[PDB]
Amino acid sequence: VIDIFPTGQTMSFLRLLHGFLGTCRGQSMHQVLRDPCVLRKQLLYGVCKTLFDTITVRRVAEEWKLHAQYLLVWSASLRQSVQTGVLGALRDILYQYADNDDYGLYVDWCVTVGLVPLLDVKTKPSEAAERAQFVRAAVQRATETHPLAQDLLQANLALLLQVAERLGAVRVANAPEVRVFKKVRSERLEAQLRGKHIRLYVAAEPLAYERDKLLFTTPVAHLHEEILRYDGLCRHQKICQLLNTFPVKVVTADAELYHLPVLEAVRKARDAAPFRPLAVEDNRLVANSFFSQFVPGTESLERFLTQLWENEYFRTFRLRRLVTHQGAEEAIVYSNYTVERVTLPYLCHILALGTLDPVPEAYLQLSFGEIVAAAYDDSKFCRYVELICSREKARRRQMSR
Amino acid sequence: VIDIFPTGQTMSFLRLLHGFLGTCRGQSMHQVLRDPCVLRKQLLYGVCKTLFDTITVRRVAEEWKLHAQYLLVWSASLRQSVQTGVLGALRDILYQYADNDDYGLYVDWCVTVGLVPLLDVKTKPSEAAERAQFVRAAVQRATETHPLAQDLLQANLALLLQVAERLGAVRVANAPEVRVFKKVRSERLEAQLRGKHIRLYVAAEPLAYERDKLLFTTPVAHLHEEILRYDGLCRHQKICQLLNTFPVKVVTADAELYHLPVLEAVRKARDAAPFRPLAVEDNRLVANSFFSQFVPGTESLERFLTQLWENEYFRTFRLRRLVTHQGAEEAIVYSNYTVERVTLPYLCHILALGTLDPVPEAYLQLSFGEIVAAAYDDSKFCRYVELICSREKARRRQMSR
Amino acid sequence: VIDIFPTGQTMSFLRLLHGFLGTCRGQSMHQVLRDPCVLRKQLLYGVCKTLFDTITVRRVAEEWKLHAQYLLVWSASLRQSVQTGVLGALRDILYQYADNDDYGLYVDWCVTVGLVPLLDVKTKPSEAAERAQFVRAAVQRATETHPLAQDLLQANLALLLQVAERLGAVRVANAPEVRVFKKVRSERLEAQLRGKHIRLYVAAEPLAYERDKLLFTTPVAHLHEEILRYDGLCRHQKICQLLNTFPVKVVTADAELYHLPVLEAVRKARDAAPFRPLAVEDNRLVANSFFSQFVPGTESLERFLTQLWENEYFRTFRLRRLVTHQGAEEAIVYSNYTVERVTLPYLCHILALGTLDPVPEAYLQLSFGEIVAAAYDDSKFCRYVELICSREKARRRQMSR
Repeated sequence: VIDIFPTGQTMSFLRLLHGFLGTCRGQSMHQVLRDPCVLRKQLLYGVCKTLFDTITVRRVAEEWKLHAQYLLVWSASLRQSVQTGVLGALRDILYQYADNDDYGLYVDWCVTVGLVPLLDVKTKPSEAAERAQFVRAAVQRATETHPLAQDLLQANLALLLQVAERLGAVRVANAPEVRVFKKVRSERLEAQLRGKHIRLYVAAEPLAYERDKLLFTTPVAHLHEEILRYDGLCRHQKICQLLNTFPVKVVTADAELYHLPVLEAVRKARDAAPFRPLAVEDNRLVANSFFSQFVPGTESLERFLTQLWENEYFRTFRLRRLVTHQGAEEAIVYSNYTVERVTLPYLCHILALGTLDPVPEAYLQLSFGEIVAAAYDDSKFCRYVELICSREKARRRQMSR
Repeated sequence: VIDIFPTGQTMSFLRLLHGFLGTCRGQSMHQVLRDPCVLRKQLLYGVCKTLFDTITVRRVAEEWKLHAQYLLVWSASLRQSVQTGVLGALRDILYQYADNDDYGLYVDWCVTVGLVPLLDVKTKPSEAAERAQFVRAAVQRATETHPLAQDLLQANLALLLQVAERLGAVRVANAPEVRVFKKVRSERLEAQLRGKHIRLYVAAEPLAYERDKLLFTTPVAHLHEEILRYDGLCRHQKICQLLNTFPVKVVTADAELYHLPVLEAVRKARDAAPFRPLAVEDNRLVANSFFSQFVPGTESLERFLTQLWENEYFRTFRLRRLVTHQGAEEAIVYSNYTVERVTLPYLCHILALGTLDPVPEAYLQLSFGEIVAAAYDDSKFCRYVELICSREKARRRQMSR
Repeated sequence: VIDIFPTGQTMSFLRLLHGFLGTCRGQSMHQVLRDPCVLRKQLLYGVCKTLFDTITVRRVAEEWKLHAQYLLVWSASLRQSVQTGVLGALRDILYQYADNDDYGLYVDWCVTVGLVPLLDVKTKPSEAAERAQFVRAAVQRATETHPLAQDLLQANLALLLQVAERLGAVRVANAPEVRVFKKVRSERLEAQLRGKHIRLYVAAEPLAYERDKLLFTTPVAHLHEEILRYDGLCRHQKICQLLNTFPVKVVTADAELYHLPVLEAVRKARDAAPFRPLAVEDNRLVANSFFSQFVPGTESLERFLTQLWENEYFRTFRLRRLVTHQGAEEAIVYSNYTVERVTLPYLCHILALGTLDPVPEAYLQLSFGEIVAAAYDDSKFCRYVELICSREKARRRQMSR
């Protein structure tokens, strides 16, 4: 019966992720793993590895028989026509079907609260017949560049129609009236939406120890109070600089000033902040006075909050850095650990489970075009073109003896 | 029913991207991916790779038969005449047809809000017949430099007439009365213009959780409040330097001065800002005074906003830096990730879909002229000129035995 | 109906590009791409590449037949006599006909407003017949140095007369009464001059979103307000330094001084600024005073404005630097991207369209004399002198067998 999401803490706990109250140079550190189009490369790798693994020698050696140093240039002229060849059919199936947002809300939820919901849809034949037509008409970029790619997609059309039925059916809801429950009697984690039950899953499940009170193992609750402290100091600092701009104080008992010359500027400055004194009547009116010129030091703990965000996200998820000479930081890529830790559990319970593989760390950095070649070296076709180019060179080598 | 675009937040939230209120050394960091003529090189690559993949051996080996170390200099003398030879036809069809502005408004929207609208046109035969004449008259630069380029364009004229029908028909609107729409009943994101519905799409869709309230997952909303804070301190800076220029204050109860000598300057400076005192009448007139010369520290947070913009855009879109010795920064190129994350969603929903490929990172920095050579090495014609120059050297080698 | 150019913002917004109000060490950064004689080298390359591409083997092999280690020195002795040979005909046709100012006005407009106008002219036979005589009499520097260059110009005289019909016919108008036009009813971008319509084009088209209000995507409006702020602080600094020169202030109730000795100098300095006190009559004359020795720190933000200019132009147009040991900056050349971004749209809408090519990076820094050699390596004549000097050495090699 205990609420989790729409309470006095958890709404602000999501508002601190974007720029509402505080911002330092480490709020962008969340963005480097909030990015989509890493799931695109991972599912592309996990579909092409299966796509290059259900072929025998008999289908492809007949192409060498119909192909009649000569037996080594034949490899790349089949590799290049299958590099772009399957990729043209692999690009257009993704961008017409894969929503960019759906990975973003999950990683915006899982690092923040840990209780990410998800939605399902009922599949009428109109919703699936357009997809069945598009996967059939995806042969057209496998026509002119490669005579083999149509047969390869004809062989492996099962996974291609399999991926087209989950990936556009699940949605992490950006709905207004959504909340997750905490049940107290036979305790469970159920989710509600519009007054109806709905699937959720735990990955960062809270630490229920006190009655009517929760603890969160999320990365943001470690620095929630400090990133609130930064705003509680920033608005303090701007209210502290504000009330002592008038240079002479005494106790008794728009933006046009760039455009205009200074003789109007100094004239307007005296009347834009008039001389208002400060006084309180007394009976025995003897005063003794002091003065406090003051600011609070905002520079001294922003370089603490930046090395809180940056030295927190490099400890939760272990993001790899690419540093050059004189220590200059460059763009930040996934490691082999964080792809398995945040993209793969999104793959094993939100998307199609049980066929795909996590991409290595170096292959995530490469080009969108070169990843199919990088999986082609890791697949069987390199070890089939070497076997064919060795057996046929032996058969046409032994004719001299 | 919820307005998104023409509200009190979103208008200034676009105005901050240009120089209205704040500017640091990182407002140009948005410019290095705001720039057009990267879409030009990417669509050039994505049309020329397909341009060099629909050719058999028989069309080009007869050119060697009519060509009668002799078989290696023939490669470059066909490569150079097809380097410029297709490019002269490929250059003039873009610059007469491709609008430079159409990419810039999209990236001016997508990093800022995420809800970019786009327009269409109805194609009368006058709108397309000039294009059908120009794609035919684009053969004139394929005439004198290369006899094969006319045949190659005659083969691949289908893609060339395909690219000339979408790319000049779509427009991201800089219209005055336009807005994006948020529906509350059976929630959807539609778009309105001139009192008419119009296509839009999401790439950075807002995470709507609170009623009548939006949260924007754009890169600008992370630093919107800080770049407003910089103006809220800069006008404080100039209002606080201004009102204490007169050097002796006491309580009681144009630009011609460069040209003219100091004998007139110091005479004019006393009367350009006269001595105006400050006083309030009292009944028991005992005063105790203080003084604070003051400035706000406008230096110490500009090198925070610069390292906010530069360390935000290097985490959203992961831009590649080119650094030299003594760490000196040079020009900033696209990476292999940002081309796929910005240009390809622009390529797969605004322009011709599903045939082109993302250009690699090193091929985007390269020259406009040699990129056809760089895709020519990645095409089939290198592996056809090597096959021809090896089979014919074998046929005219075995005559000695 | 909305005026854009002669309004209260856009006039000073063009005055700020030269030195009227503000200047730092980065206003010269605009000059390094404002300069002409890059258009000269680019059109020289784009004309000589076409000049060395309309020749077959039969025309030039007869010169070897009339030429009777001997077959390698013949390459340079034809390369040198065509290096200076066509260039002497190529130098005299440019500098008599190519106006230097026509490029600089465009780049002075396009980085600033984006709406650059251009003019035309009706061509009487007197305007073109003198040019037809000069291109015919340009054979005189192709006479004594080379017997081939007259035949080459006789072949490619079509492009030589084609460059002379547009390049001296277009003008970017530095006319007094000119304005760009923004229509609100059936909106378009037209241009007016002298009460007549005139061609313009968009390259940096404005962001029309608010009624009767414009936004500019130009590089200058990002730093227009900052370079106005610098003047608003500089004249503040000189009005604040100069009104407190007299050293003893109290409240009550030409340049000849280098030449002349100091006993006249101290005598003149007292009467050049006489002792003028400051006083206001009071009724209850109790005064309490303070003193404000003050300057504003004009040093600390000039090194912010110059790294706004330099780190803005290195993100708009991505200029290459040439740095040496101990980080010393040298001269700044065009990038291999900025030639395509600024000179090439000037080439495709202001000058002769659709034949020329953008010059590479390192070929733009290189000398004016050897760029014809650098394109001669890139043309067919290197691959024809190698073919002739190998086929004829084979023909006079096989006489021994």
